[PDB]
Amino acid sequence: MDVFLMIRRHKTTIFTDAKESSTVFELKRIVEGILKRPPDEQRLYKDDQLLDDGKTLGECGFTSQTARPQAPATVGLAFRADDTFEALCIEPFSSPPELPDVMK
Amino acid sequence: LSPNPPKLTKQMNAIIDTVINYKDSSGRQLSEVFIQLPSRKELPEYYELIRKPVDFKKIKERIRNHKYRSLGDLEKDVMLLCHNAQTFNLEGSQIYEDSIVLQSVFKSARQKIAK
Amino acid sequence: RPVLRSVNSREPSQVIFCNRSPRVVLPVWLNFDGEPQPYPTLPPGTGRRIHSYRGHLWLFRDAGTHDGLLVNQTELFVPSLNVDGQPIFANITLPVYTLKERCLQVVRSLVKPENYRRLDIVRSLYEDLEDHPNVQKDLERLTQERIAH
Amino acid sequence: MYVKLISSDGHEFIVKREHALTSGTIKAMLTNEVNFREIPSHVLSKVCMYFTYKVRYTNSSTEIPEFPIAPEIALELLMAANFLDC
Ligand SMILES: Cc1ncsc1-c1ccc(CNC(=O)[C@@H]2C[C@@H](O)CN2C(=O)[C@@H](NC(=O)C2(F)CC2)C(C)(C)C)c(OCCOc2ccc(CN3CCN(c4cc(-c5ccccc5O)nnc4N)CC3)cc2)c1
Ligand code: NA
Ligand code: NA
Ligand code: NA
Ligand code: NA
Repeated sequence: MDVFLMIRRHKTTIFTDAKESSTVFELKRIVEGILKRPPDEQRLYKDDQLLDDGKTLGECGFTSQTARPQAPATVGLAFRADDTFEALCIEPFSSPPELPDVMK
Repeated sequence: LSPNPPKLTKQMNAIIDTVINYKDSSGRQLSEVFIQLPSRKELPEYYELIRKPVDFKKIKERIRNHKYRSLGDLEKDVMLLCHNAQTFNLEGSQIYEDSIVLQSVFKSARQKIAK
Repeated sequence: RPVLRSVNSREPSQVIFCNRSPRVVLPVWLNFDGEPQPYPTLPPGTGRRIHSYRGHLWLFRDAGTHDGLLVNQTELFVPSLNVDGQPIFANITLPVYTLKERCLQVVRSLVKPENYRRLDIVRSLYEDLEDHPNVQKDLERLTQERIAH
Repeated sequence: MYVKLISSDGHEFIVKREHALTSGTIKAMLTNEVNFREIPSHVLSKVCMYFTYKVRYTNSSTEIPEFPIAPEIALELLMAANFLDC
């Protein structure tokens, strides 16, 4: 059944769902619908490892247990420009402040 | 209202003590909830239904004050307590099932202490 | 006699209370006058077959915080008569809290009430933190909903 | 179908319109881009996760899990939620 993702590149984050049984290529088609870049202009990653197009999201390690609506899994996205793929670059989010004394 | 003989009051008290002190196989005192009626303010519904309310406090008092003239008169008040609890809390309640076991413990205690 | 009360049906009804929340649950019975009564608590994942009566009104809270919970996707639970000795099942879950309410629950859980006004937050949120969830609040809301059939 | 939410540090969040409309504030401000000068990325991402959670579990029959909040984002997330009316 359903897996819940953040697809992240530079300072862009797409919130989407897909099926465990759906393929890395079908995820690139979801991205193409949103960011108008074709699959052959995309590399998707899990923790720095390149995802093959023919593999299922479940086969890549995206399960109902590791990719939840309230805690979605991260997919890295790198685009092609001038026939060269950029390095995968995900800008961190901001850091929270020091935990106040009254919250222990 | 003159005193019962000592041996009859000794019988009555030892029967009721057995019923009151009885614990089941889980280790729970079944009498606990039956010691004292709730008040007419706590639970008016009990008094709209039950014409002759009675608890183990009142039954121990009726022993002290020689109002029961036979082991038989004692049984009737205990069966009445158990039937009132059965009438109010219907079949399927723990308290209905508890009252059934206590009827049995009473008859069992009176069978031993009338020997 | 209030709108939200148990009726004195004297018609027995077997019910299964099942806690499918990660909270300790406090079952709450509304008596014949609408006054909520606390019943023994259910640890997470536990269930119990309990005796109730037709037309008896129930609701369910976090035993520690009085955060409101659902039963069969609504707030009130009322048994029918059992059909052919089948017990009625009451599935007790988390609702989907608003994010605001869920944030109040977490801050309340991490901060002693004296220290609420020592947090570096929009001041209107001090009142929200102190307005602790409770049965009487929700009872009045559910009553207003019923007034509009 | 999708709208862009921009945090104070310039992170863009592309979420389903239906999910964003969970926020009373967002629902009013809707065009399809929304700039938040005062909500930072570590808060806005968590808000987006709440949107996913809400649409998924609202009126479900499956068991509902707890929405988790780290102690360190709780105060900011409260103020976001209070401003966003969700
Ligand atoms: C284990 C568990 N984990 C999660 S939840 C739970 C659980 C669930 C149910 C239950 C039990 N079920 C209920 O309480 C049901 C739920 C609701 O439907 C109301 N309800 C009744 O039973 C009511 N009854 C009715 O409407 C009738 F009976 C048909 C008319 C009523 C409350 C009015 C009783 C449970 O049990 C734990 C303990 O719960 C209690 C403990 C003490 C009290 C306070 N009072 C009550 C009166 N009471 C009595 C004394 C005598 C008596 C004394 C002396 C001589 C003679 C006598 O007859 N008789 N009857 C009494 N009822 C003494 C105690 C209430 C509840 C746990
Ligand atoms: Na009685
Ligand atoms: Na009743
Ligand atoms: Na019953
Ligand atoms: Na929730």
